Amino acid sequence: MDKNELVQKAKLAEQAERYDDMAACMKSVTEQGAELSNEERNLLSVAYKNVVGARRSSWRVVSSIEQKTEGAEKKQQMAREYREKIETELRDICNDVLSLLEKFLIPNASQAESKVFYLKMKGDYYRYLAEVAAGDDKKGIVDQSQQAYQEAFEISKKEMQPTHPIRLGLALNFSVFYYEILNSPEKACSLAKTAFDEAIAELDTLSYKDSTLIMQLLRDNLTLWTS
Amino acid sequence: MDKNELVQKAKLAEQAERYDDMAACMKSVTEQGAELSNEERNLLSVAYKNVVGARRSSWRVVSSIEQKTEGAEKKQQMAREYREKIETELRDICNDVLSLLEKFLIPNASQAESKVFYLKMKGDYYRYLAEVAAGDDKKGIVDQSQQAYQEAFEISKKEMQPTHPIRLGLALNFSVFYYEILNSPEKACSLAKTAFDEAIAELDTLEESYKDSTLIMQLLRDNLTLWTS
Ligand SMILES: [Ca+2]
Ligand SMILES: [Ca+2]
Ligand SMILES: [Cl-]
Ligand SMILES: [Cl-]
Ligand SMILES: [Cl-]
Ligand SMILES: [Cl-]
Repeated sequence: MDKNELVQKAKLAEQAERYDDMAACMKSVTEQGAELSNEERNLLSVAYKNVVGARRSSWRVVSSIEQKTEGAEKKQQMAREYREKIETELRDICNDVLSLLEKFLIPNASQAESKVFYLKMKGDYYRYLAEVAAGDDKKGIVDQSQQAYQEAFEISKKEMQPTHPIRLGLALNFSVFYYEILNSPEKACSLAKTAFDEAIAELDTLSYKDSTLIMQLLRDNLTLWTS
Repeated sequence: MDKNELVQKAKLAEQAERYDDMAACMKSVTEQGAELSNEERNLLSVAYKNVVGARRSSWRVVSSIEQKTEGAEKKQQMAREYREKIETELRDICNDVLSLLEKFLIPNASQAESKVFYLKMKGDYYRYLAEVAAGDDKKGIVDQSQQAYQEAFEISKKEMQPTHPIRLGLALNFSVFYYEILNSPEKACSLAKTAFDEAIAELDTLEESYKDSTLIMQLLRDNLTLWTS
């Protein structure tokens, strides 16, 4: 399977909702070492989002059951063991994505748009590791997530317009990092509100649907977190 | 791996929407050789329905895309080879289930209700093989589906009330077999209509678990509406 063929396969897999197949294809395209097109970048992101997402969803159910059963040490041990099984799958997915980002995607990123996208992505996957991390390793994983988001944030602020969907998307995920991982709701609200207001101010420079959708998500989090 | 632990793992897997895991647990439960409870056979059924379902849905997308490629032999060979990969996964799942049905489930079925349930299931999984079958094998696959359903149909008419959810569910799936596999719309409609009408008549003449029965009745009528253009 050569590049164009692997991309058409990934697109078939997407249509079939066979996301592990989709991820395998785009991993192989990425490993050929050439900078990904915008289309290929999105295919990779969609694939791994769904692959990791399935495990995250499962983890939340099994972790919720574990702690909603007071006593009954046979059933709690089972849920704990199944959570751990799911965690191993999730960690290996995140480490595969994070290895692709270090080796290929971030160093080859020749546009600010691309570099911000991949650094945001690095922040996300370290955040998914942080969701599942045990106390000892957690602080290091959380700092790795924060630094990836922060570098992405610096670059988008300098290079991209406030209405750009990748700049707005970064503000959404980084604000979520602050609220959910760092337990810093004031910082989360400040980041979200600033991104929203700066986008509102610069509505002259737009081209659209994605941008205003993310702005709505930002304000929804503000109202949720304010109450 | 004791029976009770495996059942609780299957329930965890179900909540996690990890249906391969769920099917593996219930496969192991079934292979211990003891007759399954109502709860256990439903867990087995739900697990495998979802496991095969994923591949069936994927097959319909990739098969459609293969037919939609008018003039592109490179993209069409790709779609065909991916369909074939999906088909082999699908057949292996169906044959797993059908093997559990022959070896353990149908032999140990001590009640008419469970006999009908497992024969319907046999009909379903041969029907899924029939959906994916090429001309050579298809006639034999289709006949095994029909014979499984037909035996289930006869036992259900003799032993169960018209409003029993298993009897109604059989009528639904058997009518779908006639419509989609044998292309016999008139037989599909008549089977589905008499099942609906006989259930409606039984509500007047005296039913316990309304919900499942009445839901299947709605699905029977929906098919009758769809199949009459
Ligand atoms: Ca998959
Ligand atoms: Ca699964
Ligand atoms: Cl897959
Ligand atoms: Cl998948
Ligand atoms: Cl699974
Ligand atoms: Cl699944």
